[PDB]
Amino acid sequence: TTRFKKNRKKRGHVSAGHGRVGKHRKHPGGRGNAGGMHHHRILFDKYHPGYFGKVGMRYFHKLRNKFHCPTINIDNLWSLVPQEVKDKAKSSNATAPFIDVTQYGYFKVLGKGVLPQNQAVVVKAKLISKNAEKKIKEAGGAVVLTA
Amino acid sequence: TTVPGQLVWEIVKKNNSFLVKEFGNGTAGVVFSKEPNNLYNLHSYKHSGLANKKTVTIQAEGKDKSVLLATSKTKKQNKPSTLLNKSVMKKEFRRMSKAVTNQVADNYYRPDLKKAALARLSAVNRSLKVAKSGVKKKNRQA
Amino acid sequence: MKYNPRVSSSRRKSRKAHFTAPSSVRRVLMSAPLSSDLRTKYNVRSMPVRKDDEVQVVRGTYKGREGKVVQVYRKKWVIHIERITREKVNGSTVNVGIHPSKVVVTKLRLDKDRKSLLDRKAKGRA
Amino acid sequence: IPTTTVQSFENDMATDGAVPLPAVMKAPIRPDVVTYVHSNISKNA
Amino acid sequence: RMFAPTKIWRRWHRKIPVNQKRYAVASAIAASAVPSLVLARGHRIESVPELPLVVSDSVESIEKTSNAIKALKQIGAYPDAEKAKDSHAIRPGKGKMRNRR
Amino acid sequence: AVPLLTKKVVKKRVKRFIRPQSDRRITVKESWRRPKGIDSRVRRKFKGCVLMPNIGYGSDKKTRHYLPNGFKKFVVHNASELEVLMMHNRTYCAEIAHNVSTRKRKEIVERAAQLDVVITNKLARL
Amino acid sequence: VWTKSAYEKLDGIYGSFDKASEKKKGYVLPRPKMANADLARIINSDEVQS
Amino acid sequence: GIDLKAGGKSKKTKRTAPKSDDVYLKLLVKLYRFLVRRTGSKFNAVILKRLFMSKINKPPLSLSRLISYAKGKEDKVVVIVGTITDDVRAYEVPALKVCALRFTKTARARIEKAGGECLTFDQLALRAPLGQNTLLLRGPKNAREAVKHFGPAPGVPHSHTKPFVRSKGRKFERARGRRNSRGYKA
RNA sequence: GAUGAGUAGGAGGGCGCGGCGGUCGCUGCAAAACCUUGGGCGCGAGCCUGGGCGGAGCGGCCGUCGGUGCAGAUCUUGGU
RNA sequence: CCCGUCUUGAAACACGGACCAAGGAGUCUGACAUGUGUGCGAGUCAACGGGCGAGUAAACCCGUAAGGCGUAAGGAAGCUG
RNA sequence: ACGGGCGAGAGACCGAUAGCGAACAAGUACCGCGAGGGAAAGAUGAAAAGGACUUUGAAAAGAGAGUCAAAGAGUGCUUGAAAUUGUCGGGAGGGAAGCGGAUGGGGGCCGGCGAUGCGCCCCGGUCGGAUGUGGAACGGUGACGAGCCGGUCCGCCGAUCG
Ligand SMILES: [K+]
Ligand SMILES: [K+]
Ligand SMILES: [K+]
Ligand SMILES: [K+]
Ligand SMILES: [K+]
Ligand SMILES: [K+]
Ligand SMILES: [K+]
Ligand SMILES: [K+]
Ligand SMILES: [K+]
Ligand SMILES: [K+]
Ligand SMILES: [K+]
Ligand SMILES: [K+]
Ligand SMILES: [K+]
Ligand SMILES: [K+]
Ligand SMILES: [Mg+2]
Ligand SMILES: [Mg+2]
Ligand SMILES: [Mg+2]
Ligand SMILES: [Mg+2]
Repeated sequence: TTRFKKNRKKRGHVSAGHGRVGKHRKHPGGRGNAGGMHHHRILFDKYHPGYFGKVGMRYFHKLRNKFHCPTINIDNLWSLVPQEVKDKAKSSNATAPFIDVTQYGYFKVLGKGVLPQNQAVVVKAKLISKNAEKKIKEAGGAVVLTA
Repeated sequence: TTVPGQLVWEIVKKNNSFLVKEFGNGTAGVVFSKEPNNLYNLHSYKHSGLANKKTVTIQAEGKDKSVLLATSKTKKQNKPSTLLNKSVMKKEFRRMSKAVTNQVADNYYRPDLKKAALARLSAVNRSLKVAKSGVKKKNRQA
Repeated sequence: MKYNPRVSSSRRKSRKAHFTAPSSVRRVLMSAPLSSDLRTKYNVRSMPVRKDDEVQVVRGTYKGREGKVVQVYRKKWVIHIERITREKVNGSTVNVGIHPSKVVVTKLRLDKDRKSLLDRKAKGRA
Repeated sequence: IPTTTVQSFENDMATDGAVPLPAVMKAPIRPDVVTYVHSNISKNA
Repeated sequence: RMFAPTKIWRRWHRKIPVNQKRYAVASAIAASAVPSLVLARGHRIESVPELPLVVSDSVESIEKTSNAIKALKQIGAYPDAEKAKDSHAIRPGKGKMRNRR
Repeated sequence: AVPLLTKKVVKKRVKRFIRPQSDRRITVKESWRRPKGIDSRVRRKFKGCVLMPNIGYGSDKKTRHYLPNGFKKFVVHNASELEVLMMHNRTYCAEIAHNVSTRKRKEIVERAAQLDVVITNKLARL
Repeated sequence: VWTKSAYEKLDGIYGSFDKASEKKKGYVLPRPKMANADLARIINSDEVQS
Repeated sequence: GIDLKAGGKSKKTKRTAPKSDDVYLKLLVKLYRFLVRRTGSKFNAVILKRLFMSKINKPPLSLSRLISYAKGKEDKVVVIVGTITDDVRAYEVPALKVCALRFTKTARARIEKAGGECLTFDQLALRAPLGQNTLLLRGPKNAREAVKHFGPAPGVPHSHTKPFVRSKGRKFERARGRRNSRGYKA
């Protein structure tokens, strides 16, 4: 929106807001990230610690698919159960819902948060954390491993 | 106003086809409203003919000192063809003033604009009288 | 509203086409309406103006004048009529150009092709 | 629910309207949203 | 050469969320039912029987423009169309030579 | 019509604020421009130099924009726009727009005389 | 100007506040910040004026 | 002359009206202007002031947090000038009387199913003209990503400010100034 | 009630130009443009208007957009 | 005291400017960031594409376990969470 | 995929110093040994009806006259700003002029520039006159029911006022 640009307000003020003394020249400090170590060192150090140097090993031709591993916390397991299944689980205490987190796109089950009170849950997943398994066992459920 | 009049005012106070503005948006700005059911032709929530369920219309009828007094029906907001309860008065100014008072204030229709309705009726009556016999005085003496 | 994709609504293109029209197209463009009697008889509305056609002017300063066409100046988009003329400063007489759309044909010069065209025009109107 | 009358033409024989007022007719009216969306989408042609 | 010559890859188009589009459509539909707003937009609706104006489905079978005009007159919407026709005029400014006459 | 205004109109300054050096260079117009030069004596407000406008010159709000006759101006383009002043004839006067034809000007003048509305230029095009 | 059929279809197209629309997947009409926009009815109510 | 700073005038800026063009918000502002003027209620003044604020200054409140804060006060009407969102981590929803500028569809459905009600501020004025028996709540204002980047610069000691990085990984700002083995740490 | 300086610089509210979506108008009983010791409004950017000339178009308002505002640049072209 | 400019300091024996008209210089695009307006909200984004449709470059509709960002972080990594 | 070739449709683009260099006999006139460089230049009128004829002049032309709605449109012909120049009229001027503020002399302009109405009585002329009685359509409130209340218009008996 040109009519809202501040240069329009500066029409007739000579310097266009860039100062009489300093002025607006082409590249007074170099182009791009020039001088990261010499005259822009303070900026890089104070705002971008770690920028220079290298750490760690290289990995040629690294494919991310083999590292794919979505995670879900136990505090989100109940949200996967449909409403009718939740009602059935609440009504009947002799059976527990069987949630296959892999069908919802999750590989590993982590142990953040808590489960519904006095509710047994059977969870099947590729992987699980020790705390998540402990919480599921305490709730009265069980864990099944799949692939 | 099938919706509350306050909302209609909030919408139309910014812009509408009856709004007349001149001399920019500075100190010189002049604003008026054209809708026939605005007694003072003023762009305000009080006089707005678009943002009030109960409105007063006073204009000159075609012929014979006939003044049209019309009021919007409160239960027929969704029926424009039958929205106005039209009354054509052909009697003296005193009877017209009495009728306007009865239909505006005595029934608690819009008491806040009784004075505006009376002034509008007087202006319309004077205009009709002048239109018949022409101008006979300048009306400049204070 | 135009719907044919091979016809343009551009003002520039229409003006260029009209002003660069060849003689054959200009003849059609220089059409005039038939009189009431001729229209009733032939069931036709308008015809291209021909040389020996009888014409009555219906617009302009010669609104009442009528006569026989004597020249179809296609290059100038005007026709010339028998006695519709004027006097120069010299005093000599010159014909005044009249646009065919502003005249009415009162009598057509009929030949085989003219009759064929009239029949073709009447057939579509039915 | 409010009912909306259906206007009948001379040709038609029945004057049966009585169409319930649709819920969208009572939707919020937001001039700011309408203006913003209209101005933005009118650029697309 | 002009300063900063115009280029075709200017951002001509806009990508408004669908939900906002639907909000705007619903708002416009709701406003169409308010006679005061319809009058405020310049439409002559003093003769329409009521708003929203709902007509019989037989109108959908009309084939001739004259019958359409007769239907418009019957439903009280003809004065608005007459107002629209009477406003026909040539566009002021350079737009009249840009195929918007 | 008797104007409603009662307070006398007081002007803090009746002279125009002419641009500096517009008397010197033809190419420099009179319309006010605030100098921005570093050394400008006008900008520095040296005594005996061109004066610069400021909000202190503002007119009293009660008499602001009031014409010498005691009314305020409203431009009317036709007789229909004239009726807007029917209830404001003691505060507002009508000025007919410069582009209105004489024929419509007569109708506007007659309607205003009927409505007791002051016209500032009722003798134009007569 | 609405034909009867289009007016009838409006409910199925835009749904309502309670239920969802059939033609717009998962769409629900928006709700205003004010339930009742009649400001006079609220300001001049018995509760406020007391 | 007079020895005053800026001629004795204020140099602080605060909101005096909403920047939004929402007509319903304007009507609510008029309502609460009248309430503040004619009642002098502190609750009404707070509501009016918050009605002016920007989006980031009206953060949403989660349903689980609302339930936690309403524990033991279910009889009171909980008021928030903002949005109320649903929380899938909250299992049991009690019957709550909740007034807010807006409710998400899921949150409204859960509140109505639990037996509560969702109210607008006009309804709140009709119910609590002076804010009597209300629980005024605010969402987490500083719980947003932009705030993490505020504060002391990442490169100074004792600073835990998040830096601005285009990508996350070993090669992105982890070598010098972040390790004792590459120059200095921090 | 108090108060009023401002280069560099920041911001707000306004003035002006040309399009687009709408709306309200003007115009051969004379539009635009231009001319004028005619008059007036605004602190100001500017605006309204009398008279003349011109001889075919133009404007107000709400949004929205832009190749949108000149005294300078040994600035460009033309003219003197 | 002659304007504009650089300057601690210009009426300067400092530079540009004989005069007038028209043209004449912070723009467009990509990546981010704060702020504000709007929609939705643990979600959000149909415009890669498809179905259509003002007989139509618009508008409308469509996300299957699609994808982007967000919803979990710490390690060079194995890995844990 | 597609700034070339042939053929089409469009535009929130430019509008003759703009837009391609080129809206025109433009890659032309012209320049360079050459490779190359490269302009300026659109608008009478609806219609030529393009100014017969007289007179002065060597002639260009002038003065009359004629055409046209118009020559205040006369072929580099819609309109015709500024710089700059001539003429007439007013004014000022001992080595600048111009300019800010205050009056004055002279000029120019302005009649919304600056009113003649109002109240109370008498005479004359027109138009209407209840809380009564019927009709037509209608409204406020209520619950777009009942009940209550109410105005406009029309016809009548009284009233004899405005
Ligand atoms: K700056
Ligand atoms: K500076
Ligand atoms: K390595
Ligand atoms: K000058
Ligand atoms: K100042
Ligand atoms: K317009
Ligand atoms: K003037
Ligand atoms: K505009
Ligand atoms: K300098
Ligand atoms: K110099
Ligand atoms: K997703
Ligand atoms: K490590
Ligand atoms: K050129
Ligand atoms: K001419
Ligand atoms: Mg610097
Ligand atoms: Mg442009
Ligand atoms: Mg996916
Ligand atoms: Mg000159």
